[PDB]
Amino acid sequence: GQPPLVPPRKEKMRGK
Amino acid sequence: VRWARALYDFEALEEDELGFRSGEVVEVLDSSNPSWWTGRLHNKLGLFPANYVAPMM
Repeated sequence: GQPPLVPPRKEKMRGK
Repeated sequence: VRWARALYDFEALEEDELGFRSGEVVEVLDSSNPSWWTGRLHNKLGLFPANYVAPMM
């Protein structure tokens, strides 16, 4: 049922 | 990838994030970052989880 996790916010920067 | 459909609601929690509701269609501007894609909705720009959308193609 539950949606997946959001990835770490630090990965918004380049190079994931 | 030019267009993707939201699979889940995403709540923007940072200034650079693009929130959306499930089923909304996002214009995809960058899909090279594997974690966070850059896109547009409501003429608004932001980053959102790649895993929260399904590319339309």
